[PDB]
Amino acid sequence: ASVHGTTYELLRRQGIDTVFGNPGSNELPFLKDFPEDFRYILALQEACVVGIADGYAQASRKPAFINLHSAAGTGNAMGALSNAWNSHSPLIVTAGQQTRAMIGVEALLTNVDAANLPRPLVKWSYEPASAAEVPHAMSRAIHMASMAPQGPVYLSVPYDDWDKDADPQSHHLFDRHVSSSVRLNDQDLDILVKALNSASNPAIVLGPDVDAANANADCVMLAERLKAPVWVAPSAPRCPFPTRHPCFRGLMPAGIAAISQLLEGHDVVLVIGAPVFRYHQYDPGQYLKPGTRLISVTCDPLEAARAPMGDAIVADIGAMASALANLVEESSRQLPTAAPEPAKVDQDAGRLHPETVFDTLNDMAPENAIYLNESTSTTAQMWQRLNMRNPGSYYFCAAGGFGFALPAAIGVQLAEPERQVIAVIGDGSANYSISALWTAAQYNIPTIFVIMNNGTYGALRWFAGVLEAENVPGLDVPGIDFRALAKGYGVQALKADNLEQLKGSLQEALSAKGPVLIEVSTVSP
Amino acid sequence: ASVHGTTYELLRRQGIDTVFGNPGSNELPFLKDFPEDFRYILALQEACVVGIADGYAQASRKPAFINLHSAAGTGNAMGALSNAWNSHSPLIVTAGQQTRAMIGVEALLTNVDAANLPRPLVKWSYEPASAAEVPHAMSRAIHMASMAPQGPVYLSVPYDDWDKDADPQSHHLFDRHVSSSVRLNDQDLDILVKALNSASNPAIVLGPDVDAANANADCVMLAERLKAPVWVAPSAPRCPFPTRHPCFRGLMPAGIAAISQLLEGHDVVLVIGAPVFRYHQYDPGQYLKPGTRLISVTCDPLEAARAPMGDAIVADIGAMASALANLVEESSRQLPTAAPEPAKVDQDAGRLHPETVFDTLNDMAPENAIYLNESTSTTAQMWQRLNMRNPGSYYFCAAGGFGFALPAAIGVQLAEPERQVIAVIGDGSANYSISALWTAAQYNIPTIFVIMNNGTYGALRWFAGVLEAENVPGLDVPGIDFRALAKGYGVQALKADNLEQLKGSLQEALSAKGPVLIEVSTVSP
Amino acid sequence: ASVHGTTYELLRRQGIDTVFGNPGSNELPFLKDFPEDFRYILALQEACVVGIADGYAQASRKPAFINLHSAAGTGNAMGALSNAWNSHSPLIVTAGQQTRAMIGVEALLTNVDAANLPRPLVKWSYEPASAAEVPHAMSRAIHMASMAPQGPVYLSVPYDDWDKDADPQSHHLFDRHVSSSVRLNDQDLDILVKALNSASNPAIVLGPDVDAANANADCVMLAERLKAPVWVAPSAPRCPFPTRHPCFRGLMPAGIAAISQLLEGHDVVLVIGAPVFRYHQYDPGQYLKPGTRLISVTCDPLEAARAPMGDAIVADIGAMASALANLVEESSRQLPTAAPEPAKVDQDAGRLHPETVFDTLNDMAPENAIYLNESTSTTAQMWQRLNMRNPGSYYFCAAGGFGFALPAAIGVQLAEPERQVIAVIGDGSANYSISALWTAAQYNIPTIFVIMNNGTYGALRWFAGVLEAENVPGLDVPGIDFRALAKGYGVQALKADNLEQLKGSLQEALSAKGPVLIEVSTVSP
Ligand SMILES: Cc1ncc(Cn2c(C)c(CCOP(=O)(O)OP(=O)(O)O)sc2=O)c(N)n1
Ligand SMILES: Cc1ncc(Cn2c(C)c(CCOP(=O)(O)OP(=O)(O)O)sc2=O)c(N)n1
Ligand SMILES: Cc1ncc(Cn2c(C)c(CCOP(=O)(O)OP(=O)(O)O)sc2=O)c(N)n1
Ligand SMILES: [Ca+2]
Ligand SMILES: [Ca+2]
Ligand SMILES: [Ca+2]
Ligand SMILES: [Ca+2]
Ligand SMILES: [Ca+2]
Ligand SMILES: [Ca+2]
Ligand code: NA
Ligand code: NA
Repeated sequence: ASVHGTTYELLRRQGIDTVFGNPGSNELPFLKDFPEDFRYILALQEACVVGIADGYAQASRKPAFINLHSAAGTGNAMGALSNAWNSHSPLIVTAGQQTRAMIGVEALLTNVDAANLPRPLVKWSYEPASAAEVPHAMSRAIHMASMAPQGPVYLSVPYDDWDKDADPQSHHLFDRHVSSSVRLNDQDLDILVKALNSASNPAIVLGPDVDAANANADCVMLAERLKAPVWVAPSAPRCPFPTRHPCFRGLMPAGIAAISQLLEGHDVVLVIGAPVFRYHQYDPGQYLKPGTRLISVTCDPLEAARAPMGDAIVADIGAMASALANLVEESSRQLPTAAPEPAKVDQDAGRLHPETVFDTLNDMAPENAIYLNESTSTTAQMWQRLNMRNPGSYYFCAAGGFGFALPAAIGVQLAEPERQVIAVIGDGSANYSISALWTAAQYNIPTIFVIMNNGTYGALRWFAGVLEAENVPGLDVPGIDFRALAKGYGVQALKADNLEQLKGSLQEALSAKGPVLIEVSTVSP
Repeated sequence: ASVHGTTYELLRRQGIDTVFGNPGSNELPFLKDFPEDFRYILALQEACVVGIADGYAQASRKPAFINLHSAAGTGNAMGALSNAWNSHSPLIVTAGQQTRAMIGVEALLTNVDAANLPRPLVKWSYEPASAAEVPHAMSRAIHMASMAPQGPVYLSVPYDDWDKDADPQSHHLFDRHVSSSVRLNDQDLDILVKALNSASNPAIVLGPDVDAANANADCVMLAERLKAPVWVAPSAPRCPFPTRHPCFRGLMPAGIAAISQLLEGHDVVLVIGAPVFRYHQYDPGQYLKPGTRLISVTCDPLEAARAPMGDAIVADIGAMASALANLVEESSRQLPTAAPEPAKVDQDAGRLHPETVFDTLNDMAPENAIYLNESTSTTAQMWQRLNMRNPGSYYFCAAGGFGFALPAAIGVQLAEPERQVIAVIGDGSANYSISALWTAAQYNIPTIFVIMNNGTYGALRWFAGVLEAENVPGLDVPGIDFRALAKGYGVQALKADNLEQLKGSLQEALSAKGPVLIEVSTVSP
Repeated sequence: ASVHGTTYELLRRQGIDTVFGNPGSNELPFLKDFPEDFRYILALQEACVVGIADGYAQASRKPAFINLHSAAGTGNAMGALSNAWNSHSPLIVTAGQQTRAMIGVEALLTNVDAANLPRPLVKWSYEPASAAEVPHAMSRAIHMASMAPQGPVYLSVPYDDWDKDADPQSHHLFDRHVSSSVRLNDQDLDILVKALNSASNPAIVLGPDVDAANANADCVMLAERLKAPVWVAPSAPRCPFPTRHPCFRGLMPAGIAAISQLLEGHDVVLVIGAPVFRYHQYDPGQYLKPGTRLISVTCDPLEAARAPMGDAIVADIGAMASALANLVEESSRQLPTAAPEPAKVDQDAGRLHPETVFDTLNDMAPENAIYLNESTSTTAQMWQRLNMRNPGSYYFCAAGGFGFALPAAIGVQLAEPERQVIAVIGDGSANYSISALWTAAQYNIPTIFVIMNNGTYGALRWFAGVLEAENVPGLDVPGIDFRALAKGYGVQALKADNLEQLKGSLQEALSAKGPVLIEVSTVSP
């Protein structure tokens, strides 16, 4: 067998059947004779390729396979990899290298010192020392991406390797099973359970690795047993809990003092599947108030090490959530009361308040919709106003890097063809990965894109207000016609300048048979 | 003084007056109180920011200053940095970091292990250990970018540093002059000169560092004195010689065997300002044929080290070209004869041959036009058909990474407001950095963008033919309306489906007062 | 030809004829069939291997070739590489890697991520992608080490590569000449010369790259023409000037304020071949006083970039010193007066003051002796008391890393067989690389080792005094019998407990036919 044939066999035997890519010449020897049972999903720029693959991996809860062109293609994807690192996304990033015979001279398209390029944003990065090593290196990539804590990995392959003879002993790679589905030992788990059972006023905080593990339902049972309020850890990349369940208390503010004040009076705070904590703003004060202790369950040693407070347990989130939910006592405390409905904000016949937009989306979207957020000045309102009952219903760029939601929404929609995906993206954010729209058109992936257009980088104008910072340049983005951009890439486009038009546009979009972009005129901050 | 005030003083004292950026919160403390004497040029995605700055630096022959947002913003620019590395572009890339007090916890927007992120594509990469060090670190960045061999550098700055007190001793940084304008010692230079004077059939090969040094005219005098043919080194990022001068012989093929065959019978080949050589295709054979020896003058130790043949001298290209041109004897050999005019290719009233496009551009454009190339299936024809008399008239992505020409053409046009810039970009390539169009519209930078639209990644379809590679996915890019994309970003748009329409569109574009995009329907390969 | 044969041919054609090594199994395929015209110099630990090679390279002014065993052997040498980086030592460090077929599985002795191991202490670090690339990679290593600024480089070679067929085109590597012997262009050089000619009270500061370039005599002529005092830049790794010449003013103190005070009243300070400056102690104040400006000539862009003050010129030190010395006017100012003789310190019949030791060495050693210093509490006295008339007469660990002088003194003695080498090493320092003594014995390299034994880490006890730091552990090193260690490794050993015994021991040592160690009982601080 060739390296080519052996590698595609390994991929299929490990469950991979789709290549997300933007091709180049170093990749043609890999892509030729592309197997009939594989899909190729083309995107026009590599941030888009990786964002699509990332949404696909996160929603499918399985690794996604990417093929990029040498250093420049890898480099174009490096912002996308920063988000994938923070979301623990299992991405296998392959890039084509020059033929081994011209690497030395640094021919055009040589990826110099290739493994260092995507560092520090990958779990593992490698270029094999010979063609026959390529299948083994691919095996390592697959498992490194897939083992907890999941994350992106990088493999560079000289283009001449694919046609070489494979090692016959590579067949031992095909069916390897590797598990990190582990939980705390019985003795220590019993100690934890008894601490939870004994708490007088426990609280639970959940992060994105709960949703990645599909541990959401177990966390609902855990919260119901403990009679405990549930918050989402700050800067949330995913939604780990039904947002209308009576225990739900919303998104935590991303500040040190704000969080300790919120947790005051809770004697034990159990954090599951989150860093402790992904703060953002400067908000100095106590990490925890006297009387509160914290216990973190994380899949990631790096999270456990850097927490400034609390105990930690490094284990699989699915296995730990299941065990805890089934072992704790049913507390005789009263179940927490559901949060009240959000108020309706006054809305005239002009530009839309974001609150109006989210209320209308919640009114009209299916109960199994999936939302993406890249409209950060409106995040709080979004979290208050969308009833997200099911797992896998929310994605936000985990490293704060824009250009995620537009392509990721296409990958999520590909992963979940029966769940309507609705990406809510600011006018500023929409530009970073605008060319991803073309992939939705070409493959008829029916994502809905809602562009919140207020002409400015509103979150930055707001932060400049906070700093009392005058004379900051570069905060306004006038003069973008998003309907024309959508037309450019073959996506049906609608505009909503008022509420009547928003309702009508959403009705059409929800009925449409392909992707749709709606440009919404929103109020300026 | 504050670190902020001291740093802007250093920048202005070192000749920097423009910031190319896409802002974020870690950057607001740097950007506030933005000085009245500085410009800020906003672009909507960081590959665009860096491409604009790169074109500006290359055309201006001076460093350009960039400000990006943390890891994700840096990462989005990493493909652009791969080109900047290969073109020796003097780019000072700054990125904002989290406040020092939350770096440890890895708050959102912390750039983890920041200096390793842009490696291996930068000459120097650093994060200072204290606020008061920032001006000194900035000084190091400026000089590292600017010293030969020029190249991109990276500086990460925690946002809390800017308001801190500066060291009063930082004033010694402001007026430092650093020179690398050096040439070979007299004794060895005399040996070189006598070898050139004694050659029976010398040839000259020029690379991009000639154009960067504005050594073009000196190289013309050198070639005239030696009576020597002049070629451009392969994979050319710049044009180092007048393309209708009698000594000019064109772009070298990017192959080992092809180059040695071309140089056969030349006893001494003098290469100036190029790697030896930036080959591309696989074309094995002799590096040089018997009877040819090679001497390379390069500004870059890395180029001198990796050449597989020849002697080398590591020195400034401007200083060496001037010295050689003024020291060599006037040979009594006959001056080389100019290459013949290109033939006119037959053209019907339908889709345009690329040869027709280039001939029409050459017929209509001003003699001081500046061209950019990101239409690689047509590169040979472009080099044959455009008379480029002046320095700074041609740019092509130096690492082969697409997404360069569209933004770079805007930066070049900003650098050279009296020279009409015309970017010739394939339909595939146009997408990578499409959002850069917005910057041309907003600042009214009157670049002309000629989109060569044949619906496919033509160079890859061609290479797949060469490999006899069947069943390669992802090679076609149908369904993009470039006029609508231009309208999306506020740029006047025209279409040319035939020659009559091409002439009319170019006439309008050349008369226009702002940027113009022309979508040309070109023949499919 | 094989890769083995081609590589040894390249080495010999490039002037390399000696391998400094400590062997292992990954190296046996390289070392077998060792060529008859090469020497192998064995040392027992890799810090010793590299230190010997470093002294050899520095004294010979040419690259030295090293062969180490995989990661552990490389790692053992990493402190030695820190000194080599700071001294600009041209060292070609090769390390054997596992066979390509087991690199993937990470067999024992695989050097994982090999090129990153010696970073950041090497100029270039690489592992080739195929066996046939090895000669080209070796060529790159040779030139990268040898081009200005010189420094250590690293090449990892899988052991199976050596027996493979070489590329016949590798012959073009054998005779490549690469020059960085460059100086400032005429116009700017004339500006510099006129600034020196116009100075009212110039000063000159010289660093180690002067001695590396053998620019010492040119700097003497320059100083005589300018009538200028000459100092050695702080933390000096080499001696760049005759220490009894009338212009000589000694070693600068390694402090910011101390240096600006020393330079006060000098209008132009010309620094040649040094960083600006290798300060050490904390001594805050002005970098320069009003009225002093600084001009630096350096071979190293990194030095030019980081200087906190002054102009800089990046060029070859040999070429620049020669040009300046021959172009400046003869000033009509009076030549500086020689420094006075050092005083004799009172010495009783007991333990030796260091001043007594240095005076006795100066009284007894040949005029062409070469000294090494790893007795840092006595550095000032050493520099005052040894008349060093000739180039190449002094070495001190350039990064402050102990374990340099003992092995380096053996390499220097190998490089300079007719110049008696005398290493003056503290009792603490002597231990770091003690096993290097064996190489002197085995190869009968007749270095003299003078161990200054006061039982303590005296410089640290002193610095703890400065900090008023109480209760510092680990500062005393009692209970070492250096005569027994010398006997252990086959080196003749003598003891000197008083001056009579010091004179007698030096008389014997200077007459001896092999290496000699003298343990001197020195006064405790
Ligand atoms: C890749 C990238 N570049 C820049 C930013 C910085 N950034 C930017 C540019 C913001 C403004 C986004 O504007 P928008 O129109 O998308 O949304 P709002 O108006 O709701 O802020 S908020 C913020 O952090 C970023 N997060 N990611
Ligand atoms: C960033 C990036 N990604 C992918 C490629 C690979 N690439 C691609 C995608 C080519 C096709 C370009 O198509 P085009 O329409 O711009 O021009 P042609 O039709 O003339 O080939 S040629 C080539 O090397 C690249 N060079 N740079
Ligand atoms: C490799 C290494 N480790 C530790 C040190 C630290 N060090 C040490 C250990 C000193 C004491 C040296 O003692 P000595 O006996 O050699 O000389 P003195 O008594 O003259 O200080 S001074 C100093 O910087 C060092 N420079 N290099
Ligand atoms: Ca409602
Ligand atoms: Ca906005
Ligand atoms: Ca014509
Ligand atoms: Ca095309
Ligand atoms: Ca004396
Ligand atoms: Ca001591
Ligand atoms: Na990197
Ligand atoms: Na290292």
